[PDB]
Amino acid sequence: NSEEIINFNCRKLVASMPLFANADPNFVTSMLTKLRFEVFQPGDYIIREGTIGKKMYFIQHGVVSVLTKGNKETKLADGSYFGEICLLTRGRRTASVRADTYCRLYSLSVDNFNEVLEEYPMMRRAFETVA
Repeated sequence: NSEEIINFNCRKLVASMPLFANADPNFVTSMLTKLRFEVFQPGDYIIREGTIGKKMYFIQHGVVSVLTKGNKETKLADGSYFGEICLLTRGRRTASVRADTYCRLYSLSVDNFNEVLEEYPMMRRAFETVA
């Protein structure tokens, strides 16, 4: 996995997720400082089906294609994100995603959230509910 530095004004990108929007600015900031910048090229896979899911990607730019087991394929572009199912399923994800064009993503992980969202008991109580 890549761990490059991130661009400015990524707060809104992270807060694009309803959960992270409900999360306090203090936690979002922490996510940003732990935010991993990953670059991907056409044909590259980001998440594969049957692998342990525990991360989410926000799309800075480019086009990706998400395919879910037994479900209609959906494509995403600049300003979108994926990994909702990845986080939802704590075990092996039943979906995959690959890049259709040159793209760049912002990566957050549950391991990071164990430092962010489990930073305060007040958010630990909620995190226990979060899948």
